[PDB]
Amino acid sequence: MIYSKVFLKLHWGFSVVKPLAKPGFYLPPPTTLIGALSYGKFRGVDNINLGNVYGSPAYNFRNIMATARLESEGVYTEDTGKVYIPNGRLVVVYVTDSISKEELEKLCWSITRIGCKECLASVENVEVGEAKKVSGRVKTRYYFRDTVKVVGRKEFLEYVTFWEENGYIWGKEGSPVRYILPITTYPLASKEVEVEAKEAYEVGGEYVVFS
Amino acid sequence: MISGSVRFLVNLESLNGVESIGNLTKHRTAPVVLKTSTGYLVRYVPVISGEALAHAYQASLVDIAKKEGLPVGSLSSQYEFIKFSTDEALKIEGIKEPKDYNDARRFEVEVMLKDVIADVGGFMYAGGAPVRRTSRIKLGYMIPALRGDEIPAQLEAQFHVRFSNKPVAIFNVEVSSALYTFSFELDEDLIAVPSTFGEKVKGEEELERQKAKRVKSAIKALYSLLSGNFGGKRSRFLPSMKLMSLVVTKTDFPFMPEPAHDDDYIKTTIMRLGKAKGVLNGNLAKAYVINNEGIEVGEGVTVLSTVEDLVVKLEEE
Amino acid sequence: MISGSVRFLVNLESLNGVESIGNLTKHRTAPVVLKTSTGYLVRYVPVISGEALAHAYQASLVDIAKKEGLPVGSLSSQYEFIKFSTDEALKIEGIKEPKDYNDARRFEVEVMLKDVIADVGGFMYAGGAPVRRTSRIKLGYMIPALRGDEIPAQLEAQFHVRFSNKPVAIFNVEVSSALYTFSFELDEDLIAVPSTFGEKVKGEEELERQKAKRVKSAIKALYSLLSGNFGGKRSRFLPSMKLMSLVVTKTDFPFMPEPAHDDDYIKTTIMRLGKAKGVLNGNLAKAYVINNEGIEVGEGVTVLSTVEDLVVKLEEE
DNA sequence: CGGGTTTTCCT
Repeated sequence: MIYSKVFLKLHWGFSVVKPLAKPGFYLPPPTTLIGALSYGKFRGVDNINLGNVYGSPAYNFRNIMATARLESEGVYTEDTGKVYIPNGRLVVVYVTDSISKEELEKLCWSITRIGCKECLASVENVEVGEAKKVSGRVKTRYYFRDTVKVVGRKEFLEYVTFWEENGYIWGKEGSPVRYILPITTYPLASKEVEVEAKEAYEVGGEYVVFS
Repeated sequence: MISGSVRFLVNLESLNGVESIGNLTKHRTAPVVLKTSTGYLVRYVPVISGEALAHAYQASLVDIAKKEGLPVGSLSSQYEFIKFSTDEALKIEGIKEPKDYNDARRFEVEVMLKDVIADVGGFMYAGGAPVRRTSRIKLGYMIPALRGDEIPAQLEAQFHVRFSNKPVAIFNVEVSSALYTFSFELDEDLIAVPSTFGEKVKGEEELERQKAKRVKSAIKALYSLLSGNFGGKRSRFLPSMKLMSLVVTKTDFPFMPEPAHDDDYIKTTIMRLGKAKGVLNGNLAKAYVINNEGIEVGEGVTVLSTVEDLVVKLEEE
Repeated sequence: MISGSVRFLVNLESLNGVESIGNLTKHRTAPVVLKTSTGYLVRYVPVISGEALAHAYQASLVDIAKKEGLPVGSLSSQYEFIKFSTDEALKIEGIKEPKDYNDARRFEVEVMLKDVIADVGGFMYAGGAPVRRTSRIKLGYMIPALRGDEIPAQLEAQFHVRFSNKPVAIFNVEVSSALYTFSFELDEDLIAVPSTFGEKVKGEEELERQKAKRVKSAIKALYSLLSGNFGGKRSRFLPSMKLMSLVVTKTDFPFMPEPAHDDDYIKTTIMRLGKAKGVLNGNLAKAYVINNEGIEVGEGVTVLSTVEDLVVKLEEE
């Protein structure tokens, strides 16, 4: 199981509108991160024949694990929800085993935006390595699933609804999955939360929790 | 590709208004958080959206294209960028709707050949068999630089009156003056290339012939944005712009420069360009810089003086 | 097009006013962002609005149009430029409101054959079928030069009394002195040309006949602005004006000369004009310069002496 | 060395 870290500098912020008044999300979903990763290889094509229906040029990277977190302060504003965090930093962690280190690093250096067109984002540095799996009590900053238990004080937890990869095909709605975010609503920032969990990869001290 | 970061200085300005309240027209603002020794402060700062710039760029491209004889759509000849979105739009231009998924590529080629803006700008057709085309030009919001511990932007309300001989006549307008910065991306390599898998359909040879002219026109259209012909209320509130710092990078692989929010953002982008070329096995990497506020540049960069030189050098390569 | 940048020097002036407090009449002020050797700063400076300049220009145009035999609207004959916005103006003038979208062109041509002011300065009608016409002359706020670290402007208050034999009579007035700058744009290729898309409508032949006279009058109307007949409180606070520098450029393509903020803004705009004509595939580019402060100009530039010569040269070409 | 500005208005 290999892992990679990437540091992104944002220009003005990101904007992803909730499916189904147009409120937005607080942090990008894993689908957006996987698509941003896949952009490095599938650049220039917008419709590929999956075999039965044209749904997206991204239904092939669906088995890559990804998380992300903030490192600065920003504000969520509706005026079409947006998250303004100019000149901020975003740290993204990719954990997978499908491709070798070289391919993942090459695709990691090839990220241009997160969400819509305006949300450009530069790349400052990357790291590649091998991760280890543990199950003891850990402290994390990246968001995780709803089913994961919690030992600390419930003070900085929020609930959001994300979708699986099934939504990659047009004319179809993805399955709803609950997620827990360790975020302060105003102003936006990230806080550490201690969890027990069952699977957690050590990617440099900042343990990442998946289940 | 072509990537750019640009820094602007604007005075006594109102280009992007928003919903009117009472008898007042308001400017567009966004909240930012500023760090102080005591703590944090929330400040509202004027901005300019990313849609006005796209509209100005598309209008300039239309004006340039109609001079060289390239095809232009009927509804896009008028400055009405609805594009071939619904059936009513297709009826005026005279294009049959796509039959099924397998015939999508033919429809895309037909649209791409009947209108340049639908190619460079991109279009979306809703219906039973939707067709997509992402824009070849990416533009972001114009936000003043959050540099240091002070935000160099203000916003005031001005009072105006219309004179009449039989009183029975008052309005207010918000004006601003900031130090703006924005960055953009363009991919001239994907111009005049269809964006759907399948087999080649008759008519692609015309696109191959027109590729060079379309690329030249798309590059030429950047002069309008880099010269400052965007926004509104220019009849009575014509602004006063000026160029301070500009970095443009031309490569053969994905890359973008640092945001122009720090006082030293050219050295960082040059170093990162070197590293990215080293890691991604690129071949072409050139940087052009225009400097007017006297900040540190670095080494290994051609120094220009104006924007026309930049456009000439971009076209040559 | 005709694009210009002008620099004026005004002393002991009160031309634009705002709401009053107590017995004090205030001068319009606005914030500016200025670059100094220590960074960027924000200042509050007196300004003169652009709508006053537009009013002066349109009044001079009314005078010239009446003198030369061109038609002038009933309401605009008296210096009240409500134009054709509300229904009362339509009832007074005697023009039927548009019925549907297809009738918009008829309404525009009918309004455009009765008042030259509506043709040149544009107009707006709001209703079931709104009609818009953008102004053909573009102006902006009058700002003092942002040169160096010190803004060359000053504002103060003055004391005045009214005499009476039976006391029972004191007021204050703000007075300014500064070095103002402003720029303008006038596209004479669209004068006497309908803007709303549609079919041909009877009455365009008369417009084609009168186009030359309308263009001549529009160009002649700039003499008032270039001379200094604008602003209020001229009965007791007549200002002392003096031209210092002027650059006027005639082109066939969009172009904008540099703002008159730096001491070297004539050489730069000429170099940019040459390169822009080279790059945009233009066919005409002429420049005229009036210089009275001994700053750098360049080579191969027509040099005039007064403003009347400039107006005559613009008319002849 | 004595002497150091007096009113009537303030939209």
